[PDB]
Amino acid sequence: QIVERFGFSEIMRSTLEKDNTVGTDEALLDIYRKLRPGEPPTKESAQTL
Amino acid sequence: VSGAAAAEAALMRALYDEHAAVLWRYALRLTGDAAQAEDVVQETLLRAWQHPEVIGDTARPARAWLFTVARNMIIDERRSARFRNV
RNA sequence: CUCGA
DNA sequence: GTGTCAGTAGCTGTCACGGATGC
DNA sequence: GCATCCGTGAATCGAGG
Repeated sequence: QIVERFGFSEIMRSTLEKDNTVGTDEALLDIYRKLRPGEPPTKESAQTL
Repeated sequence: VSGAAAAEAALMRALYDEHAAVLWRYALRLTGDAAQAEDVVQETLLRAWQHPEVIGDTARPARAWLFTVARNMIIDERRSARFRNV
C-alpha cells in the first residue's frame, strides 16, 4: 500500500528499498529504541506512546 | 560454589536493565536536575541490593517499591539542608 | 532586560 | 520506613570554515 | 580514501532596574 500511494516518485521507492527492517511490529520497536533508549521494548508499550 | 557469588551480580544487572532507566525519569521530573537524579538512582538501587526481601518475590511489582524509595530521598534533600542555600 | 555614541 | 498504574522540558529560526572523526 | 560533523570564532565603552 505504501508503494501504492507514493509510487509516482522514484525517491520514495528508493527509500522503501534501502530500508533496513520490514514488518509492522519491527519498525515499531526500531522507533521505540531510538525514542526512549535503555528500556525493554514491548509491542504494546510502544503502540501506546 | 562460585556460581552463586556470580548469581548475585547476574540478578542485579537484570533489574538494572529494566528499572534504572525508568526510575531516573521519575526523580528527573521531581528534581529538574538530571545530575541529582543520577545520584538518587544509584543510592536507591544500592539500598535495593541491600534489601533482598523485595526482589525475591519476583511475581510482585518491584518498580513500585523503588519509586517510593526515591520519592522519599528527594524530599530528604529538600530538608533544612536545602532551604537556606539553594 | 531596556537604552546612549 | 519505604512497596497495585505510578516515567524531562525544551527545542533548530545563526553561519563560515578547517580538520579530525568516522563509514 | 573521502564525506560528515565537531569545534572555533564572531566591535568598544557606558546607564539604570
